[PDB]
Amino acid sequence: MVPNVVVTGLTLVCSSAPGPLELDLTSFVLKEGVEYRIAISFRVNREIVSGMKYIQHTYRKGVKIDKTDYMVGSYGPRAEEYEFLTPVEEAPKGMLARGSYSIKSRFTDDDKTDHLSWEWNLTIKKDWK
Repeated sequence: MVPNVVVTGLTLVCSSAPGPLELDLTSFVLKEGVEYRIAISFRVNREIVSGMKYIQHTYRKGVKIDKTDYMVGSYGPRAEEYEFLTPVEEAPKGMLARGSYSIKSRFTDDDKTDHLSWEWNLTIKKDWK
């Protein structure tokens, strides 16, 4: 009844952020300039999976401004959650860069299985809130 691969959540790991920045998958306000990583949480419940890939599409006011592909790897079943961390990023700074960005995220593997496709928003501001 439960799939082999289940994407559990997306988190923006950011020590500066005053509050949680978690998207349970079972908008995010980020202060310009701050460092952060994206953590995609998932479970492999039964079989081995190879070639896990994370694909992210960034849009701005409806237009694509970036496509990024990350290699997650190959994982085996296990009770505990797995966590993929993209490299450390820095939220852009500048009134020119402030605003909401639309993110089309996809978790896929060596089957091209749509383990999950979810969309979220990243809002950049001068200050937190």
